[PDB]
Amino acid sequence: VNPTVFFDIAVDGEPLGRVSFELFADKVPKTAENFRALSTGEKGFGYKGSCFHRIIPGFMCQGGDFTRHNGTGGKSIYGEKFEDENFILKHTGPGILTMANAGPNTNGSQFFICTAKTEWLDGKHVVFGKVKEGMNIVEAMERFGSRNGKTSKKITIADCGQ
Repeated sequence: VNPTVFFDIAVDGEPLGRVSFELFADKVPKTAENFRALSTGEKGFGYKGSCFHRIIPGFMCQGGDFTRHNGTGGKSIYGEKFEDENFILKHTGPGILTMANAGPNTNGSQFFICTAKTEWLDGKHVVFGKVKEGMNIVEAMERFGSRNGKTSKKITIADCGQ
């Protein structure tokens, strides 16, 4: 019933493998739809070609800034940053997909793939999906991260879709 999307991940342009995600459209439909549509490219823009610009071991891989590629950009499919949809789902472990934001009600297009149980985000970040296949690839990505998230290689979404 929930939709599934994928990213093909590359490291300095060399394929690392495919990560797939379940999006929890049954609980956070607006937030799921935003990520789903950015993954397909159906609105004419989205995640294909973007990078994970901040990777912090023990915490997350952060991506989704497909406009400035550095955390300062990103945009939703709604024409404006959108509200926190709900906090029904919690940060229960590695593989959780949750929105990155600039505080309450500032969701754009950036997200974390959690690499640990990140319970310190509960009630502040909207959980909207989880890794289905390819968690080992996310663990491999995490190894290219460092203290404040600087990545040692360019980690990109070479392709993506539903």
